Amino acid sequence: ENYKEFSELLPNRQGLKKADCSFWSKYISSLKT
Amino acid sequence: HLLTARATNSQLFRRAVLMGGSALSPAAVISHERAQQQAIALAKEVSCPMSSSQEVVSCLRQKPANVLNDAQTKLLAVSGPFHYWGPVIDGHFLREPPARALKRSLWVEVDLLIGSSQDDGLINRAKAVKQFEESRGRTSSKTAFYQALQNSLGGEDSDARVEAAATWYYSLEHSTDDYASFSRALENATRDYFIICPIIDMASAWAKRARGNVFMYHAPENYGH
Ligand SMILES: *[C@@H]1O[C@H](CO)[C@@H](O[C@@H]2O[C@H](CO)[C@@H](O[C@@H]3O[C@H](CO[C@H]4O[C@H](CO)[C@@H](O)[C@H](O)[C@@H]4O)[C@@H](O)[C@H](O[C@H]4O[C@H](CO)[C@@H](O)[C@H](O[C@H]5O[C@H](CO)[C@@H](O)[C@H](O)[C@@H]5O)[C@@H]4O)[C@@H]3O)[C@H](O)[C@H]2NC(C)=O)[C@H](O)[C@H]1NC(C)=O
Repeated sequence: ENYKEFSELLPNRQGLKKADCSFWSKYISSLKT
Repeated sequence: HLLTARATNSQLFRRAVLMGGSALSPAAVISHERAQQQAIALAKEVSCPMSSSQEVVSCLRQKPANVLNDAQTKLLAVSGPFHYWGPVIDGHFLREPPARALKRSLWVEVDLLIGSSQDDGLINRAKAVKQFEESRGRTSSKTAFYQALQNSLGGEDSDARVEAAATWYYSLEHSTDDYASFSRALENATRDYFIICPIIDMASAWAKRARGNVFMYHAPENYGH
């Protein structure tokens, strides 16, 4: 799940908002159903 | 003993050093229905003639202690923390459930030194039960224990939504194909539910009504010994 970061050095990262999107995708969708 | 009100002249102690437990744990006080179910289940395993309460207690009072210990260990091996053997209401020594009883705020200068350890898992509390069960070799019945523990995570009465929230927050997706990470997550959930957080809540509820000093510690996990 690699993504570029538009910083001064332009580095590479792997997780974008993993906790927040795991909340908004796994938990709260099951709670919605 | 901290919860129970007493005449001030006959106060049995002055301070309290509780290392790794609290009255505000959900498994601290057992309701009447669960206790009677435990008694009749132990009656069924010992094969007492279950007719009345006096009859079953009279049958149970004559059995040897080794047989009763073996039967209670066999039943407790596949039972949740809410199905343990604990204190009941009794109406005389205790009056009300512990959270309500803590709000009287009548104690007379009782200090408190309370704390925990990072390796005080509730699964780790049942090592001897596991060793006895593996000594008999009863199919290595640990998935029943883990299922009952996961159901016990859902409050007193097993409710679906608290179970879903608990399985989300800690990473115990029900992947029993690898028991290492799931078992560690189950220890994590039971330790944070039954041990750490009631200790913190009791320390808060004792320090808030300022009539005694409260000190709290926490021991990190010690590898070895
Ligand atoms: C049961 O309970 C146990 C506690 O008794 C848990 O053990 C502990 O779990 C926590 C979970 O958060 C661990 O905390 C992490 O510690 C890392 C320390 O760095 C190094 O150590 C790790 C090994 O212990 C190693 O895997 C790491 O990769 C690292 O080499 C922190 O880095 C880590 O930070 C997280 O949160 C930060 C919040 O801002 C975030 O910045 C971090 O960034 C990383 O990920 C983001 C994406 O989110 C990327 O963009 C970054 O590039 C970077 O890769 C990261 O998200 C976190 O705080 C703790 O180490 C662990 N052990 C101990 C001894 O405390 C168990 O996990 C519990 N569960 C089970 C099943 O047992």
